[PDB]
Amino acid sequence: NREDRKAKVIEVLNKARAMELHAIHQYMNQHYSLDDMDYGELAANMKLIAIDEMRHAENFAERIKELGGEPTTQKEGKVVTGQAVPVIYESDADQEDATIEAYSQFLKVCKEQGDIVTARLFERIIEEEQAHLTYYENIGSHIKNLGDTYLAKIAGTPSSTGTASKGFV
Amino acid sequence: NREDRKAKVIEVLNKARAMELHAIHQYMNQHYSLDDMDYGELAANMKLIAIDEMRHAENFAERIKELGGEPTTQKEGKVVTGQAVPVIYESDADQEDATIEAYSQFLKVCKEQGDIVTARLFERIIEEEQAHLTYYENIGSHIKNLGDTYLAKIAGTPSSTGTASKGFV
Ligand code: FEC
Ligand code: FEC
Ligand SMILES: [Fe+3]
Ligand SMILES: [Fe+3]
Ligand SMILES: [Fe+3]
Ligand SMILES: [Fe+3]
Repeated sequence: NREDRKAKVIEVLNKARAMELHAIHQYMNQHYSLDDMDYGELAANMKLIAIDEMRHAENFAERIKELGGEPTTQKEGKVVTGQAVPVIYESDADQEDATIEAYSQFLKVCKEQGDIVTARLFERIIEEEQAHLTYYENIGSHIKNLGDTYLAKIAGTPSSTGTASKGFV
Repeated sequence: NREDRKAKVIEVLNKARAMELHAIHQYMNQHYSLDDMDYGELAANMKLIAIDEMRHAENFAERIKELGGEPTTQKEGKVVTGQAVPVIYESDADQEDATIEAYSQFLKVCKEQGDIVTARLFERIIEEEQAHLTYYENIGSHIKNLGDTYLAKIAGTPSSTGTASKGFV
């Protein structure tokens, strides 16, 4: 039934959205650590990736509203704090790869429920996740192979992500 | 699948409701004829049964709303007019028996859809439909076995169904 179809898509959309809220908090917590450690270029790209996750959360929420549902406000799982730099990139690569696997299953549900608009949304966001995955794998590999030589290059670099973002005040 | 289940129950509820809307118009059409004939007692009971059907239509509508549906406004089947007195009871008896058969089917769907509240609503209404059936069966029999001897007894009796209907004005 139509209603049936909508409910099942809203469910995978809220599951995905919950994963995005987790990622925002997880990535920003690592950003606070990298910034504190004064590894500016690393801190900056971590925050830019977090902002892509914010955009995903928002796109998911907007489609949930188009389908008449209520966007979840709760993140999936727990944020790991106090990770060492190698652990940050290893676990973030792991998480990105798991997110792509999950969204790929959610997409198939969309296809089964005859929801082309939502499946296209998953497809576009999955391609962004792949860009995130490649990034994290590359940094992990530099840290693996080069160690402190690589740290020494990032030490003291600019941490700016650009102009402060649009706000009300 | 909550939405499949609500949708399948709402479908038999709207089906039963359209059988009630037809019944209301069918029995009141016969009431106007009986009243015109001045067979008071028969006219009064025919309107009282119509009012019972109004209450069934309403109960079906309210449950449909609880389940998030839209109560139908269309009646099932055609109203037959100018029915003679023997045909009124014979046809009302047949229609009540057909309704009990239909609703026992609808009850079945409710139970299959795990809708206990709606199943109980049908069981309760089915027992009222049996009261109507018995009534029509008895009148048809008297008319068939005693003919005009029984009608002379009904002639000129009061047709009042009680105090005037609560209204806005
Ligand atoms: C959408 C959305 C969500 C999800 C909320 C939801 O419930 O769906 C959302 C969630 C969050 C959450 C948590 C945090 C808090 C992170 C933390 O401290 O753990 C959180 C934090 C930040 N957001 Fe965020 N967001 N977000 C935008 C949209 C969304 N954001 C847009 C747009 C911009 C654009 C800013 C700009 O262009 O200047 C933006 C920028 C930031 C900055 C950057 C500040 C700066 O450099 O000035 C920080 C920090
Ligand atoms: C419920 C409901 C429906 C279905 C509406 C829907 O679309 O769901 C509904 C539908 C109809 C329809 C047609 C008719 C018109 C019949 C015709 O003329 O063919 C129709 C006709 C009558 N209704 Fe009716 N109904 N109905 C109530 C509930 C419902 N009624 C309740 C309650 C009372 C309570 C009256 C009282 O207590 O004084 C009540 C009374 C009457 C009287 C009584 C007049 C009198 O003696 O003053 C007549 C005639
Ligand atoms: Fe994402
Ligand atoms: Fe990502
Ligand atoms: Fe009825
Ligand atoms: Fe009936």
